[PDB]
Amino acid sequence: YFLWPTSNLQHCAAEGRANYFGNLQPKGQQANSLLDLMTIRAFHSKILRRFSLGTAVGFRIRKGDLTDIPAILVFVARKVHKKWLNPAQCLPAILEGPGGVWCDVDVVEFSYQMFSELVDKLCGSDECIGSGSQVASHETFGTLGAIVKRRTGNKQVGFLTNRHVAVDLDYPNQKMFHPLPPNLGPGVYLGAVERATSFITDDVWYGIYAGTNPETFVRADGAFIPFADDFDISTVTTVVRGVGDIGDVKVIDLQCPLNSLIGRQVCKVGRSSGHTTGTVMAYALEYNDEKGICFFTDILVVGENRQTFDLEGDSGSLIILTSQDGEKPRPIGIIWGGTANRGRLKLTSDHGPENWTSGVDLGRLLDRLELDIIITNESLQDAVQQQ
Amino acid sequence: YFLWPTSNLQHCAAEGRANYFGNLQPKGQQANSLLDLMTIRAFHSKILRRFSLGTAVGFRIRKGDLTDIPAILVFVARKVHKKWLNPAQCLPAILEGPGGVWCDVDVVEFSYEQMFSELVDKLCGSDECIGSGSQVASHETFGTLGAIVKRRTGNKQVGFLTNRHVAVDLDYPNQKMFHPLPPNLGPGVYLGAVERATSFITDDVWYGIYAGTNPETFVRADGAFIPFADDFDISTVTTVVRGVGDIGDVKVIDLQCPLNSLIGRQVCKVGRSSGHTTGTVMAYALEYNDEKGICFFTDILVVGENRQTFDLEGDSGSLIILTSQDGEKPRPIGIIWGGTANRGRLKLTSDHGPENWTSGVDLGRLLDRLELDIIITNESLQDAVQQQ
Amino acid sequence: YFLWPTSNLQHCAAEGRANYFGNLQKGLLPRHPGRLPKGQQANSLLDLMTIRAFHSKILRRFSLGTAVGFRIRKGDLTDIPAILVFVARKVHKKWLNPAQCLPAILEGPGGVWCDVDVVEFSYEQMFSELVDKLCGSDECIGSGSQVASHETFGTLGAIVKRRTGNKQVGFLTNRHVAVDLDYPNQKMFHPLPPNLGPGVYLGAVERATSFITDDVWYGIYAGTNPETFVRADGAFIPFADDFDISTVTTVVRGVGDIGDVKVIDLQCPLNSLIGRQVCKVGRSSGHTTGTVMAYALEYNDEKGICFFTDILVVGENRQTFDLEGDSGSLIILTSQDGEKPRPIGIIWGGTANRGRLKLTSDHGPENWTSGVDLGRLLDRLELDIIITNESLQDAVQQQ
Amino acid sequence: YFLWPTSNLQHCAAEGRANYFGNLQKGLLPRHPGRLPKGQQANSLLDLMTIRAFHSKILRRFSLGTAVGFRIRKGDLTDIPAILVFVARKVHKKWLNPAQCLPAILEGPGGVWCDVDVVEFSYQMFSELVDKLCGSDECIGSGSQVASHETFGTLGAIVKRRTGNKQVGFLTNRHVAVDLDYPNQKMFHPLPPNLGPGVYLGAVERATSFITDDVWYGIYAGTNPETFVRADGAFIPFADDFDISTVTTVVRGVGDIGDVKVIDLQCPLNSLIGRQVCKVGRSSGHTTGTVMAYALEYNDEKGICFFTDILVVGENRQTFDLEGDSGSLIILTSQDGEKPRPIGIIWGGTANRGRLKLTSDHGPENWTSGVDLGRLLDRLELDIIITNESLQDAVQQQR
Ligand SMILES: Nc1ncnc2c1ncn2[C@@H]1O[C@H](COP(=O)(O)OP(=O)(O)OP(=O)(O)O)[C@@H](O)[C@H]1O
Ligand SMILES: Nc1ncnc2c1ncn2[C@@H]1O[C@H](COP(=O)(O)OP(=O)(O)OP(=O)(O)O)[C@@H](O)[C@H]1O
Ligand SMILES: Nc1ncnc2c1ncn2[C@@H]1O[C@H](COP(=O)(O)OP(=O)(O)OP(=O)(O)O)[C@@H](O)[C@H]1O
Ligand SMILES: Nc1ncnc2c1ncn2[C@@H]1O[C@H](COP(=O)(O)OP(=O)(O)OP(=O)(O)O)[C@@H](O)[C@H]1O
Ligand SMILES: [Mg+2]
Ligand SMILES: [Mg+2]
Ligand SMILES: [Mg+2]
Ligand SMILES: [Mg+2]
Repeated sequence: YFLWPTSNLQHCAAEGRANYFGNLQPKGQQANSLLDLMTIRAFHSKILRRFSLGTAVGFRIRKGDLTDIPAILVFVARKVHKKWLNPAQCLPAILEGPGGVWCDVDVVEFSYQMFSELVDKLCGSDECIGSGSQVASHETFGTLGAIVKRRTGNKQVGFLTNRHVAVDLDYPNQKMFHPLPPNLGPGVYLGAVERATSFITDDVWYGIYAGTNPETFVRADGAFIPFADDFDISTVTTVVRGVGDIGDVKVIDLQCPLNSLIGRQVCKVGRSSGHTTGTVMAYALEYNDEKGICFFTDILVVGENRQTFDLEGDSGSLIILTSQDGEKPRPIGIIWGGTANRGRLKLTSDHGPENWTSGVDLGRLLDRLELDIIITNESLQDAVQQQ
Repeated sequence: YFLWPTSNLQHCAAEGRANYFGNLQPKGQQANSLLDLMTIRAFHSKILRRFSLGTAVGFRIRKGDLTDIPAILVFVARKVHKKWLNPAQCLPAILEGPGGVWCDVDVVEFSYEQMFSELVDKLCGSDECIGSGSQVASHETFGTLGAIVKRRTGNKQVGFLTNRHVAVDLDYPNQKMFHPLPPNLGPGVYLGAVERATSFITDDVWYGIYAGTNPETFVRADGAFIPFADDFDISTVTTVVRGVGDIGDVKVIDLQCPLNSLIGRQVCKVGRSSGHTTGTVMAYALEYNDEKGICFFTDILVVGENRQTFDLEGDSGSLIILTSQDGEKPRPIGIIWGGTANRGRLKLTSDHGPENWTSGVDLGRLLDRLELDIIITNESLQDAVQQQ
Repeated sequence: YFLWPTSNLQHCAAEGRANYFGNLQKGLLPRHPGRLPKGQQANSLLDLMTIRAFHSKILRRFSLGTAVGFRIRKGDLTDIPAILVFVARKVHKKWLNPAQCLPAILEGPGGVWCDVDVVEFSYEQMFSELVDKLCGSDECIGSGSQVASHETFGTLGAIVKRRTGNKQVGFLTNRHVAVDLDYPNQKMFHPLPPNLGPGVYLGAVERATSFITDDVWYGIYAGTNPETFVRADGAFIPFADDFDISTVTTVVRGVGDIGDVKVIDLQCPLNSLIGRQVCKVGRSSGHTTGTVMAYALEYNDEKGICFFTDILVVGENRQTFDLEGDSGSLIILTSQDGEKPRPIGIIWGGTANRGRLKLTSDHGPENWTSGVDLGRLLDRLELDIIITNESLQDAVQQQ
Repeated sequence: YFLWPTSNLQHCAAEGRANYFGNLQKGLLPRHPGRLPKGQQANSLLDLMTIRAFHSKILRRFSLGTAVGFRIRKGDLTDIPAILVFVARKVHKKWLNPAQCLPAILEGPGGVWCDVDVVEFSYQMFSELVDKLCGSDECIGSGSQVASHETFGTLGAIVKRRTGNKQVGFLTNRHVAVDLDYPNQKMFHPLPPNLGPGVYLGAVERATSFITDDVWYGIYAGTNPETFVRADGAFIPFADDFDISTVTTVVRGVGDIGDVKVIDLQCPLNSLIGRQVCKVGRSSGHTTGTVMAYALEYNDEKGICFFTDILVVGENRQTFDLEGDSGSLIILTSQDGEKPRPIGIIWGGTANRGRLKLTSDHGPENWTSGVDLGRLLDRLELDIIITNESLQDAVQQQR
């Protein structure tokens, strides 16, 4: 018994969005934050969607390296010289949005098992369940992202993993086991999915009109599972194995400087690939997936030293910023997985394309789900008694 | 976001079910209604699912014909003579449930592309009006418009009712419906989007009783409601079920009313794929034998008459209608359930082969969990058109 | 622990065959004339085999196989002794180079002759009261009842009894129903094995035969190839010690009480087997009727081995005679003069089992069915067929 | 004519097997739950098998099979007698309900006890030697490729028959030298005539598929009344016209080998378990490995229980065999100063080649199954020939 919106997604906010764009229509103070870059792309969403496989915001990638030039990333199937494009297809080097603020436009060529002691510990060989532990429904396997606790209601303690790992269609309930479901091997029952989110409109997720398409949604796939009534929550640790103690979530501020997210180093620990490291390359990837529907996904990561950042089954690991000042590493997202048709991007000519990985903004996901992540075992036992 | 139960399905309502069976634990007062048959089957559900392909309630089937004997139907893969069964596998002819009430138990052999007529063409866009039986398509699947309904609570907008997995996908953030074809495949008018749908409902809120001892028991209630779009001409919507005529209001399936008013009755439906077909109710409350650790129920079981299959793929959403036996308006009692994959039959006589049976959803109960009231006349339609 | 022959299938007895044919055509010559007199005509199956065997090199030269019987002309079986030669696609004489066309007459050893005609040749369920009764809905087991191993379904041929040893009573079905290779035991159930449904345990396969050389089966050298075998697949299962034999009947439902086996004599006149009407009752297609069309069907494969099959049946009134799963049914001669119907074979099941052949041009291709000589199989397995319920209890006791 | 038992594998020896378990009541009064005398620790494979057999009821409880040998701890073989229990995925004790956790010690009848270990379990090469083994060499020996008209394999050893004519031949496992469509099984090196050049080696005179546990080991190795040993092996005598002078007994890449080392169930454990073995095969050349277990148990899909004798894993992370090595002679490395002796032949194939997890720093590793040569040579009545001179003696002693 679900409910979509009744008539408020057609000609009350469909022309209300066209009003924000219907109204507002050279050395000038170039864009400083993601908030500026997103608006520039949104205004030009017609000529940018005209020939592209998708767009994103970040820094311009020049001769294989990330620059310090704020730019809108435009993805194409095959990058060719300017000599093989009819004039309708070539893109300008610079765009101007509302209010004179500007940015660059560069082209990026784009397309849509490990064995270690740590991988075994995450797959049931350890004596504790935490971030990185394998979590499985009756069909698919995944990764437990983070220990969270509910804000309203019972204030029940549970964990957070992304959608399509913990939810299937034919089954009427979604039970989760570690490390295997009973129909496949041994495992302990963790609980069931109480509430999860699939799609959120851009204005409620980002706060702005990230596009002119009246049907624009955000791939915010994330699920919350409260620990079962008869489950021993004392076997849960908050130590991110292989990383250590982590801090609280740093929200992705659209107004802070660009290079505080773009280019920063991130790492994760996953069920399938252990501890891998990567670099954030873009933000707010736009659909260019023709159905008339516009989809967004927040984080885009690429692995370091040409090694892939994730594998199939890592869906649900915690995307964690590596410590730059000896502080506690703080998470900003959780790795999203799907659909498994995997996709590459081309950086250099002496090497082939490299696998990129998408993620969901943790700061925004924890808010629309009303959850607070637990960072130490002492603060955990507090929420255990609040139940 | 969604909202599933927090701790209310494990050892709060699991002991309320375990109590109903913990507490309870011939010669005249035989079962009279579906409620009696369901309780007897539920109490003996442990020793019944032990060797069976499924169970259902209804009348005993002897030599291919429905008798007047209330009985619990037990489905097997292949029926053999009593001489080849060890006594642990043979089933008793009579069961006695709680309170001395009893009933019979008989065995039924059981197992789990388009017609061409002027009526089928009218349903696929050749007519000048959209109604029950008209083809409704998303960008992926085809279906059948079941009935014109209107929402009771909230606003009062008029729309139509079709079953789920025609109107719902997982990837889309909205599900648009078109007649007779989606824009990406041919011509068509926009009908609207799916406002709400239900997939599974627990037995205790659906029937009102504990139909089984399995703590995880659900009802395959796949059905969706679509409000007509702002730019759609609601004047092209008719309430006449083509091939049947003007229909009455929903006949609710009362578990307490006498058996022979539903079991055995003659039924018909009009669908996108097979037009106007006739059939017979054979059982009720068919349970799962589907090995997911889950116990699934389906309310109506229909078999086509004169050896011809009752439905085909694409009929999903058709209105199951009781034929008029006294002269009143024919009344709907169910809507055809989807799936139609895995193609499963039942064997009635030995001189003829198996026949295809069709699943349905109880219309009277589904219209309440979706908060809808069916409209049967054009004047009653124009009322809801202005009541918006 | 299986056992093949010792060295006796290479040289010695192998050349023993070569000699029997090396004797002839060192010592056998027609005179001049090719207007051969009609007293030397082939009269029996044995005569036709000797002509075919001697001429096997030119017969398997361009052919899909050969067989002996009556000439088939314009869709009707005649009473003319002939060697049937099978081809892939039959064409007019004008499109054949002289090396491929076949002579109308062959002259075998001793002047004996016969005709040669050409036939173009190639290699889902019923619903009736009888088929259900045969598949476990009846209260008695007999001929035609469904018998199943853990993989495949079949048909019980006949109630038989062993000659030597304990003399235990059992039933007869063909090998490809009752034998698989992964399993170390062969359990048989009616109508279904426990891993598929309900059923009663009938017993296990005690003893079966797969291939027999032509000289041990027929008694003659039916071909010049030293590696020549007969597809004699048949298996014997004794009823279990704890089985209730009181539910076993010998009445072939739809046929009645049958007589004793009529052995196929290679020397008797042709028309006592060729052309005779036969019928069977099977698990998969019930009671169908057909007609014997040939005998000793020969087929050489791309490995150098020569295979034989005894009976060739085609269904009557263009209805197919059998379906897949009918493997093991009893081929019974219909009673012509009020006498007891007698069985002559059992339906064989395999890869070269259900091919098609074209008889008339106004009708499509028709399915032929293979069989094994019942009289000869009962000797290789040392079994005697039981025909009445009283004759059963007599044999039930002597274990 | 095929044969199987009549009433002796059904309640003759099924109560005889149930008897063994029932002169084993053990008192209905238990041991003391503290210490145990170390004179009762398992010393031989025979002791380990009986302990495993008695507890077979609780061992099938959430496990896919068992075997006997030494405990494998943190990736290394110890010398501690233990019963290996195979699981689908090994997990911590914290995720097991008490019905699934396994005891560290088991005590059998008569006080004998042992450890219980857990193992995670699941069910070509180009070199100068491999070319010589595949027809580029001028001599036939152990390791040379042997092929039927369908499949390729590896010649195990030059053997001679014990009874009868006493004919010289070679030994390979059954699924390499035996097919079921063919009525004969011809062997060629290196290719059959339908695929390439090759010389005719001979035909299969005898083969074995399954042997009951009581006749194979000498004891009742399990509680299941239907228990068999996968003893697939076939014997081919050299053809009548074949040149046996090109046959050598020198195992190329190993050297001259000694006589067969019989697997004594009563001798000390560590003389088989843990010993180093090597083989030369058609598909993977000369590889070396380590014996890891014995008497591998498996129940599938009916009441029927299958056993396999030898379990080997390759050394230094290299796989021990590949497909096509089926039939190679597995030889333990040199008896300390003497000549290496063979103990088995690689079975190879359908389900008998799976993986097992040893360390977390490495992925899974391929294990290879084998059958006891000492026991296989007895059911087939064959004697292994070890030198070229001893071969020429029996060649003319043939009858
Ligand atoms: N629609 C298009 N489809 C394909 N290729 C295009 C399209 N528009 C532009 N290009 C190509 O992309 C080039 C622009 O590359 P870009 O802006 O990324 O350069 P850069 O960042 O300075 O350096 P580099 O490409 O070495 O990283 C154009 O010169 C042209 O060849
Ligand atoms: N578990 C079972 N599996 C298969 N067949 C069974 C099983 N239990 C009983 N039977 C068969 O079902 C028969 C009884 O069938 P049933 O109860 O349907 O009889 P009925 O309704 O009086 O008549 P009819 O056969 O016409 O339906 C038994 O005689 C037995 O042969
Ligand atoms: N090698 C061959 N391949 C194909 N067709 C052949 C071959 N040899 C002969 N034929 C054809 O077969 C014909 C002989 O047919 P056959 O002996 O069956 O005649 P029939 O019995 O008198 O009549 P009918 O053709 O009506 O049965 C030849 O006329 C020729 O067309
Ligand atoms: N049924 C079972 N399925 C899966 N795992 C099991 C089962 N029973 C026990 N285990 C696991 O197997 C472990 C025993 O491991 P094992 O006997 O191999 O120990 P070890 O040899 O001392 O050390 P190591 O595990 O490093 O080889 C138990 O601690 C438990 O985690
Ligand atoms: Mg660039
Ligand atoms: Mg009945
Ligand atoms: Mg002819
Ligand atoms: Mg260990």
